[PDB]
Amino acid sequence: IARTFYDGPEKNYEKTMAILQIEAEKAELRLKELEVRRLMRARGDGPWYQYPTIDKALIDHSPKTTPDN
Amino acid sequence: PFFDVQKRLGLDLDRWMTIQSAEQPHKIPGRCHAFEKEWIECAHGIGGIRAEK
Amino acid sequence: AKTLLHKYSDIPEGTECHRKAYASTSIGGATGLIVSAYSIALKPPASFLEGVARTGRYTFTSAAIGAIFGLTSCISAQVREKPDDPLNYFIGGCAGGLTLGARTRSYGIGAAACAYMGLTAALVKMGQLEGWQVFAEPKV
Amino acid sequence: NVLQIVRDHWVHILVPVGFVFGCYLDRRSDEKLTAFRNKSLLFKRELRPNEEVTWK
Amino acid sequence: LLDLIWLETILPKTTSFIQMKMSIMVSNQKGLIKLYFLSFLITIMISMTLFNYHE
Amino acid sequence: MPLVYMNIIMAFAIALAGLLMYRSHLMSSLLCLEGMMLSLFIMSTLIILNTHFTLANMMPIILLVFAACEAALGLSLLVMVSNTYGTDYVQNLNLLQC
Amino acid sequence: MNPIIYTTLIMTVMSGTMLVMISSHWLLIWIGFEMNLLAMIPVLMKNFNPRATEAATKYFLTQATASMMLMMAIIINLLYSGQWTITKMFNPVAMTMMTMALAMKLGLSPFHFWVPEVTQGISLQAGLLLLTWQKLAPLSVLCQISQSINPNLMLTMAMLSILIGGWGGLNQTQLRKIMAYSSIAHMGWMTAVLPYNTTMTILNLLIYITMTLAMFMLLIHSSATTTLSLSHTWNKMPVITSLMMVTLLSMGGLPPLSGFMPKWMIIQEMTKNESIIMPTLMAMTALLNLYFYMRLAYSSSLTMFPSTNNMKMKWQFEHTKQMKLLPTMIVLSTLVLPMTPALSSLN
Amino acid sequence: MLKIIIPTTMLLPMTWMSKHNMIWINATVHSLLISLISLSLLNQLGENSLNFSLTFFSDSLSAPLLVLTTWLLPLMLMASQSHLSKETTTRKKLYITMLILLQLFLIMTFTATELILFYILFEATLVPTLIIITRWGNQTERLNAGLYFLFYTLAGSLPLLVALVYIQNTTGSLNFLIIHYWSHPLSNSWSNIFMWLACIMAFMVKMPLYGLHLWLPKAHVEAPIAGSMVLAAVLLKLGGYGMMRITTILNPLTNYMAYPFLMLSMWGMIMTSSICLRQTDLKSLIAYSSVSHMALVIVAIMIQTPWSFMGATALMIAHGLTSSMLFCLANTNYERVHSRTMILARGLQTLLPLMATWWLVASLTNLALPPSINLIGELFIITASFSWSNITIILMGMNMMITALYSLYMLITTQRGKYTHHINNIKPSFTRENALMALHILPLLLLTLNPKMILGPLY
Amino acid sequence: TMMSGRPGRVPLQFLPNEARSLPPPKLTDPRLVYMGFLGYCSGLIDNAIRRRPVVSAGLHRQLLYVTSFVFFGYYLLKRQDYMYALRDHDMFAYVKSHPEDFPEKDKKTYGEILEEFHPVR
Ligand SMILES: CCCCCCCCCCCCCCCCCC(=O)OC[C@H](COP(=O)([O-])OCC(O)COP(=O)([O-])OC[C@@H](COC(=O)CCCCCCCCCCCCCCCCC)OC(=O)CCCCCCCCCCCCCCCCC)OC(=O)CCCCCCCCCCCCCCCCC
Ligand SMILES: CCCCCCCCCCCCCCCCCC(=O)OC[C@H](COP(=O)([O-])OCC(O)COP(=O)([O-])OC[C@@H](COC(=O)CCCCCCCCCCCCCCCCC)OC(=O)CCCCCCCCCCCCCCCCC)OC(=O)CCCCCCCCCCCCCCCCC
Ligand SMILES: CCCCCCCCCCCCCCCCCC(=O)OC[C@H](COP(=O)([O-])OCC(O)COP(=O)([O-])OC[C@@H](COC(=O)CCCCCCCCCCCCCCCCC)OC(=O)CCCCCCCCCCCCCCCCC)OC(=O)CCCCCCCCCCCCCCCCC
Ligand SMILES: CCCCCCCCCCCCCCCCC[C@@H](O)O[C@H](CO[C@H](O)CCCCCCCCCCCCCCC)COP(=O)(O)OCC[N+](C)(C)C
Ligand SMILES: CCCCCCCCCCCCCCCCC[C@@H](O)O[C@H](CO[C@H](O)CCCCCCCCCCCCCCC)COP(=O)(O)OCC[N+](C)(C)C
Ligand SMILES: CCCCCCCC/C=C\CCCCCCCC(=O)O[C@H](COC(=O)CCCCCCC/C=C/CCCCCCCC)COP(=O)(O)OCCN
Repeated sequence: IARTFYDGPEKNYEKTMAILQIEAEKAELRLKELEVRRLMRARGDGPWYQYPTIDKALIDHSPKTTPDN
Repeated sequence: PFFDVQKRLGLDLDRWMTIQSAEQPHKIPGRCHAFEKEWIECAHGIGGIRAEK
Repeated sequence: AKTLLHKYSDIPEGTECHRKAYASTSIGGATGLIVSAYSIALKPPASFLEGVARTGRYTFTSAAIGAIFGLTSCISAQVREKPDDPLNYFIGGCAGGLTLGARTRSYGIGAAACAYMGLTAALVKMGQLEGWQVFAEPKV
Repeated sequence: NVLQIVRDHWVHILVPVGFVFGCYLDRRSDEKLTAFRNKSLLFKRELRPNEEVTWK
Repeated sequence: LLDLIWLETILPKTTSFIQMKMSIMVSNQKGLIKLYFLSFLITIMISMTLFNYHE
Repeated sequence: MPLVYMNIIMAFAIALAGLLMYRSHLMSSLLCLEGMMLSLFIMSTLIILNTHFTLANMMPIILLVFAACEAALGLSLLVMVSNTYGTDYVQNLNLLQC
Repeated sequence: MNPIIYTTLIMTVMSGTMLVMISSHWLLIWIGFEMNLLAMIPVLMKNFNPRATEAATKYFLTQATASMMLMMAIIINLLYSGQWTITKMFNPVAMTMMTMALAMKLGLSPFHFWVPEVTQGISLQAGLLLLTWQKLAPLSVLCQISQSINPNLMLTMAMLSILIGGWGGLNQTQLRKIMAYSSIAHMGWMTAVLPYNTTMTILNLLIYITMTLAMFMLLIHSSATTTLSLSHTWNKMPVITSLMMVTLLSMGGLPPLSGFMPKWMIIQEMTKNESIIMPTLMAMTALLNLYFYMRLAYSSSLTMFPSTNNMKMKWQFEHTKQMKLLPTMIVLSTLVLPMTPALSSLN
Repeated sequence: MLKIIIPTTMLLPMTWMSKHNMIWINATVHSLLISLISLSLLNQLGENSLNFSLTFFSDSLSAPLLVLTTWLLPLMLMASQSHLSKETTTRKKLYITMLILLQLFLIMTFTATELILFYILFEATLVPTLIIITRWGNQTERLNAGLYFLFYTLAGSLPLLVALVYIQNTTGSLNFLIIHYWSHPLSNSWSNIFMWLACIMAFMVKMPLYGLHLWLPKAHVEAPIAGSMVLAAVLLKLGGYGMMRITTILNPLTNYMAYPFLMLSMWGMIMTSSICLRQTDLKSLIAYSSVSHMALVIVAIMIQTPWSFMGATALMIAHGLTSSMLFCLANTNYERVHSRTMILARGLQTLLPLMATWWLVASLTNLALPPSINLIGELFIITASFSWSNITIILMGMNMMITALYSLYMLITTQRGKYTHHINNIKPSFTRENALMALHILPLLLLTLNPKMILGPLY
Repeated sequence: TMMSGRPGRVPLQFLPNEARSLPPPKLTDPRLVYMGFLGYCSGLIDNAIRRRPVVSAGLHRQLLYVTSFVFFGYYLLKRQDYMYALRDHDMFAYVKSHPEDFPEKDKKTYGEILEEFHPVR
C-alpha cells in the first residue's frame, strides 16, 4: 500500500517547509504594504496619492500691457 | 471618473479658461496674476498633499 | 450642533450630576426638535395647533428620556465610586428606556426599549473607553 | 454494435478521466514546491551516484 | 413556553415586527412633492448648521 | 467679503427657500428657479469683474443660455400638466403615491 | 416618437455624461449635467401618459434644484479661490453644497424620495437607463473630489441610504419600486467607501450596473411590472425565471456569486482604516435587501403560482426581438467572483 | 487533492448528459467510486497535516468529515430517487445538480487552508440547501423554514467576515498554519471580547447553540429526505470544524468567555432532551435529539482539552451517521402513510420485521450503547467535563437517562403495540430501503472496530 | 486615489511600454481557462434563452463566445499583472528610500523572550 499509493515523509515535510515560507513572506509583505500606504497617504512624498496640481505650462510669461502684471 | 482625453490628444478643450494667468486676449492681466503664477510655480509637480503645506 | 456634546463631555463622569442632567436634556430636546421637524414636514398635522402639539409631545418625550438617562448614569457612577465602567451607562439607558415606556404607556415598549437602550448606552461607553470610531478618518 | 453503445455510455468515462486529470494536476502543483527539496535539516542526505532528486 | 413562545419572541419575531414597522413608516409617503421639498430644505439647513460648522 | 456679496448670497438663499416651499402653482416654482439663475448670474459677474478675469467674461453669458433651456423645459412640462388637469396645481401630481 | 430623434436624444444624454467625465473645467461639468438633463427629460416621456408626465416633472424639479446648488457651490469656490479646475475644493461651505447637490442628483438619502416614484412612473427601458447610466456622472465628480469629502456627512448619507433602501423595499409589490429601493441601497454601499478608496467605488458600480442590466432585461423579456404578473412567467419561460432567481440571489450578496465581491472588498477596505462598526451595520442592513429579493424569488421561481387559460395561446409564439448581451450580463452577474483580483486593473 | 475535487465537477456533466432512465444509476455508481477514492485520505501522519498545495490541506480531523460527505451523497441519491419518480427529467437533473454542488462545496470547505476561502465555501453551502428545501419540500412551511435557516446563518456569519478581515489586516495572514505558529494571547479587553464573540457566534449558530436553535426543527422537518440527511449529517458539523480551527487564536479569553455558552449548552442539553419526550412528530423528535448531541459537542470544544477534542470528533461522526439513518427510517413510514404523526401507524414490527430491527439498531446506537463510537465520543466528553468540574456529572447523567428514555419511547411507539386497523397500504419493504439502512449502519460498527480513524488530531 | 496620479503615466494607454518587460501569462493559465469557461456558459445560456438545443444549437457562435472571452481575458490578465508589479515596485522603492521608517529590529530567540503561560484547566 505504501509503495503503490503513498510517498515518503520527506516529500510532505519539505513541501510544508516551502508552503510555510511562501505564506510567511506574503504576511510580511502585506504588513509592509499597509505601513507604506499609511506613510504615503500621510506625507504625499511617494508615487502614491499624488493628487493633481495646476500645470505650470499654462502660465503666460509675456508683457501684460501693464509693467506690474 | 476623469478620462483625460485632452492630455492624451493635446487638445486644450477647456484648459485655457481654468486659471487667471493663461493667455488672456490682448495680454490683459488679472488682478492677482503674479500671486497666482507664484503659487502655481511653487506647487507644480509635488502633488496636492505636499502642496497644501 | 456638536457643541452640546462638548458641554456634556467636558463635565467629568461622576461629578456635578445636575450639570450632566442639564446637558443630557439639552441633547434630548435637540433630537426631539429635529424629529418633530421631519415629522411635520413629511406628515402634515392638518392644523397649526395639532402641529405644535405633536412638536411639544416629541420634544418633551426626548428631553425627559435624555434627562433621566444623564441623571441616573451620573448618580450610579458617583454612588458606586466606579467611573469608566459601562454598567452605569447601561443603568441610565434602561432608566431612559423605562421613561419611553411610561410616556407611550406600554409595558412592551418600556421593557423592549430599556434593554435596547441600555445595550446601546453600554456600547457607547465601551467605545469611548477603547477608542472605537464610528466615522473613521481615512488613514490608509 | 460499438457505435450505439459508445454513444450511449461515453458518459461513464468522465469521472475516471477526471480522476486521472486530478492526479496529474496534483503532481504539477507539488512540483512547484521544491524550494526545500533535500535542504531540510532533518532529511538532508547525500544523493546517490545514479539519482538526481530525493523525491518527485 | 420556551421554544414556541419566548425564544421565538426574542430573536425572530421582534426582528420581524421592528423591520415591518420601520418599512411601513419609511415607505408610506403621500406622493406629494411639497412635503418632499420641505424635507429637502430641513436636510439642507441641518447639514449647513451641523457638519459645516465643525470644519 | 463686501456687503453686496452678502446681499447677493442672501438673495440666492431666499430664492432656494422659496423654491423648496410649494404653495399651489408650478409657475411660481419656475419663477423661483429663474430667480436662482438671476442671483447666480449677478454673483458670477461681480466676482469676474472684481478680479479682472478677462476670459471668464463669457462664462455668465453661457450660464444665461442654459437658464433659458431649464425655463423652456419647465414651461413645456407645465403645459402637459395643465392639459391633464386644467390647473397647474402640484397637488394633482400625486399618482405615483401608489 | 421618431427613431432618429430617439437616437439623437440618447446620444445627447451619453455625450453629456461623457462631457462631465472628460472635463477639467467646472463650467463644462455643469454644462454636461445640463445637457444630460435636457436630453433625458423627453426619454422618460417617450410613452405618453399622466404617470410619465408626473415622473418627468418630479425628475426635472429635483435635478434643476441640484443644478442650482451645484452652480452655487462652484461660484463660492471661485470666490474664495480663483480656480475653475475640478480639484481639492478649497472652501468647506462650497464643499458641503457640492456634496449635497451630488447626493440629490444620485438619490442618496434623505434626497431619495424621487427615485421610487420616477422609476415607477416610466417604462422599463427608461427605468434601466435611469438606474444605470444616470449614476455615472455624479459618481465621477464625487470620485475626483474625494480628498475633500467630509467623512461624517458622506458616511451619514450612505448609512441612511442603505437603511432606507432596505426598509422601503420590504413594503413594495411593484417591481420598479423594488428596483429603485435596491438602487438606493447600492448607492449607499457605493458612496460609503468613497472617502477611503475610489477603486472600490468603481468596482461596486460596475458590478451593480451588470446586475441591474441583467434584472431589467429579464423583466423586459418577461413583460412583468408587478409581483403577480411575474408569478405567471414559469408557465411560459421557466428558464427565464430560473436565471432571474440566480440573478436575485447574486444581488442579495450571497457567495460565491458576483454580488458578494463588491461588499466583501468594501468591508476589507474600511477595515484597513479602523472603521469597524460601520461595515457590520451595513452587512446586517443588507440583510433586508436579501429578504425582499428572496420574497421575489419565492413568488417567481421556487413556487408555482396559479395561471390563466389564455396563457395557452402564448405557448404557441416565440419572442420577436431578442435582447443581445443578456446571456453575457447574466454570466458576468453570477459567475465572476473567482476573477476578483482583476480589480487591480481599475486603478 | 484535486483527484477528489475534479471527479465531482465531472459528476456534473455526466449527470446532465446521461439519458433519461439512467441518471440515478450513473450518479450512484460514480459517487460510490468517488467515496472509495476519498477513503485514501485516512492515512494521516502523526505530527503535521497533509499539505497538498498552497490552497488545500488535510489533517486527521477533516479526513473523516470528507469521507462522511462522499459516503453520504450516494445514500442521499438512493433515498431521493423514490419520491421524485413523477418529476420531469430536467428537474431531476437539477436536483442531482444541487446535491453534487453541495458535496463539492463541502469538500472544498473541509480542506481550505485559509480562513477567508473557508468562509466563502461555508457560506456557499447555503444556496443549494435553500433551493432544495424551498423547491422540493412538501408542505407550505418550507418557505418559512428556508427563511429562518438562511437568516439565522447570515446574521451570525457576517460579523465573522468582518472579524476575519480585521484579523488579516492586523496579523498579515489567515493561513491556518501561519495562524497557529504565530499565535499570540488575546488580552482581556472589550475589543477582544467582541472579536471573540464575532469569531465564535457564526459557528455557535451553525451547531446550533440552545437559544439560537429555532431554525433547525423547521428546516429539518420541512425539508425533503436528502435535505434532512445533509443537514443533520454534515452541515451541522461545519460549526464544529470552524470552532476547533478558530479557537487557536481566542486563548486565553475563552477561559472566561465560555462560561455563558457552556451553561446554555449544559442546561439546554436537558431541555431539548425533555422536548423529545413530548414530541408528537417523529422528524421534530429526531431534530431535537440532534440539538442535544450538538450541545454536548459544544461543551467539548469549549472546555478545550485533548480528550474533549477527541470526544467531539468521535461524536460528530457518530451523530452524523445515526441521525441520517433515523431520518431515512422515519421517511420510509412517511412514504407509507403520508403523515408524520408518531401514533398514527403503530405496531409496525408485526408487518415490517427487518425494518423493525433496523429501527432497533438505530435507536440502540442513538442512546450510546457500548462499544459504539457514539458512546466513545460521549464518554470522552463526559470525562473531560468531569475533569473540568465534578458537578457536571449530574447534568450529563440526567441527559443520558433522558436520551435512553426518548429513544426507546420512539421505538416502542412506532414498532410495538398493535397495528392501526384501518391502515391497509403498508407494502413490504423494498430492496432499496433495506440496502439504504444497511449502508448506513455497517460503517458505524466497522468504525467501532477501528476507532482511531475518527478520534481527531489529538489522538 | 492611490494610483490615479503617478508620474509618467499616459492617460488611456491600458498597457504602458514598460509592461512588456514582464512575463506574459501562459495560454494555459487557469484564469484564462476560467474566462473560456465563462464564455462557454454565456453561449449555453444564449442557446437556452432563445429556445434552442442547449448543448448543440450553434457551434460557431459558441466558439465565438469562448474565443472572445479568452481574447479579452488575456489582456485583462496582462494589465492586472502589470498593476500588481507596479504596486510592488513602488512599495519596495519607498521602503528603500525611507530607512528610518522601516528599521530592522534586533533578532531575539525564544530562549530569551518571556511569554506568559496560561494553563488550561
Ligand atoms: C445657502 C443655503 C441655505 C438655503 C436656505 C435658507 C433659508 C432662509 C431664507 C428664507 C426666506 C423666506 C422667504 C420666503 C420663503 C417661502 C415660504 C413659502 O413659500 O411658503 C409656502 C408654504 C406653503 O403655504 P400654503 O400651501 O400656500 O398654505 C397652506 C398651509 O400652509 C398648510 O396647510 P394646513 O394648514 O392644512 O397645514 C397645517 C399647518 C401645520 O402647521 C404646523 O404644524 C407648524 C407648527 C410647528 C411648530 C414649530 C415649533 C414650535 C416650538 C419650537 C421652539 C424652538 C426652540 C424653543 C425651545 C424648545 C421648545 C420646546 O400648516 C403646515 O403644514 C405648515 C408646516 C410647515 C411649517 C414651516 C416649514 C419650515 C421648516 C419646518 C419647520 C418645522 C418646525 C418644527 C420645529 C423645528 C425646530 C425649531 O407656507 C408655509 O409653509 C407656512 C409658513 C410659511 C411662512 C414662514 C416662512 C419662513 C421660513 C423660512 C426658513 C425657516 C427659517 C430660516 C432661518 C435661517 C437662519 C438665517
Ligand atoms: C436563553 C434561555 C431562555 C431565555 C428566554 C426566555 C426568558 C426571557 C424572556 C421572558 C421574560 C422577558 C419578558 C419581558 C417583559 C414582558 C412585558 C411585556 O412584554 O409587556 C407587554 C405585556 C402586555 O402589554 P400591556 O397591555 O401594556 O399590559 C397589560 C397587562 O396584562 C396588565 O397588567 P396588570 O394591570 O395586571 O399589572 C401591571 C403591573 C402589576 O404587576 C403585575 O401584575 C404582577 C407583577 C409582575 C412584575 C412584578 C414582580 C413580582 C414577582 C417577582 C418577585 C421576585 C422574583 C424573583 C427574583 C429574584 C431572584 C432570587 O405590572 C408592573 O407594574 C410590573 C413592574 C415591573 C417590576 C418587576 C421588576 C423585575 C426585574 C427583574 C429582577 C430580577 C432579575 C433576575 C436576577 C437573577 C440573579 C440570579 O405586559 C405584561 O402583561 C407584563 C408586565 C409585567 C412585567 C414582568 C417583568 C418581570 C419578568 C422579568 C424580566 C427580566 C427578563 C429580561 C431582562 C431585561 C428586562 C428589563
Ligand atoms: C463550481 C464547479 C462548476 C459549477 C459551475 C456552475 C454550474 C455550471 C455552469 C452553469 C451554466 C451552464 C449552462 C447554463 C444554461 C443551461 C440552462 C438549461 O436549462 O440547460 C438545459 C440543458 C438540457 O436541456 P435540453 O437538452 O436542451 O432539452 C430539455 C429542454 O431544454 C427542457 O427545458 P425546460 O424549459 O423544460 O426547463 C425548465 C427548467 C430549466 O431551468 C434550468 O435549467 C435552470 C437553469 C440554471 C441557472 C443557471 C444560471 C447561471 C449559472 C449560475 C450557477 C450558480 C452556481 C453557484 C452555486 C449556487 C447554485 C444556484 O426550469 C424548471 O423546471 C424550474 C426548476 C426550478 C429550480 C430552481 C433552480 C435553478 C437554478 C440552478 C442553478 C445551478 C447551476 C445549474 C447548472 C446546470 C443547469 C443546466 O442542460 C444541458 O444540457 C447543459 C449541461 C451542461 C453541458 C455540458 C456538456 C459538455 C460535454 C460533456 C463532457 C465534458 C468535457 C468532455 C471532455 C472530457 C474528455 C472525454
Ligand atoms: C439566546 C442565546 C444567544 C447566545 C448568548 C451569548 C451571551 C454573550 C455574553 C458574553 C458574556 C461576557 C460579556 C461581558 C464580559 C464581562 C461580563 C460583565 O459582567 O462585565 C463585568 C463589568 O461590569 C459590568 O457588567 C460591565 C458591562 C455592563 C453592560 C453589559 C450588560 C448587558 C446585558 C446583557 C444583554 C444580553 C445579551 C444578548 C444581547 C442581544 C466584569 O467586570 P470587570 O472585571 O471590571 O470587566 C472585565 C472585562 N474588561 C476587563 C474587558 C473590562
Ligand atoms: C461583472 C464584470 C463587470 C465588468 C464590466 C464590463 C467588462 C468589460 C470591460 C470593457 C474593456 C474596455 C474598457 C477600456 C479598454 C481601453 C481603454 C483604456 O484606455 O482604459 C484605461 C484602463 O482601462 C480601464 O480603466 C480598466 C477596465 C477593466 C475592467 C475589468 C475589471 C472588472 C473588475 C473585476 C471583476 C472581475 C471581472 C472578470 C472579467 C469579466 C483607462 O485608463 P485611465 O485613464 O487611467 O482611467 C481613468 C479612470 N480611473 C483611473 C479612475 C480608473
Ligand atoms: C442568530 C443571531 C446571532 C447574532 C450574532 C451577531 C453578534 C455577534 C457579536 C458582535 C459582533 C460585532 C463585532 C465587530 C467585529 C469585530 C472586530 C473587532 O473586534 O475589532 C475591534 C472593534 O470592536 C468593535 O468596535 C465592536 C463594536 C460592536 C458594534 C456592533 C454591535 C452589535 C451588537 C452588540 C451586542 C450584541 C453582541 C452579542 C449578541 C449575541 C447574539 C444574541 C477593535 O477595533 P479598534 O477600533 O481598532 O479597537 C482597538 C484600538 N482602539
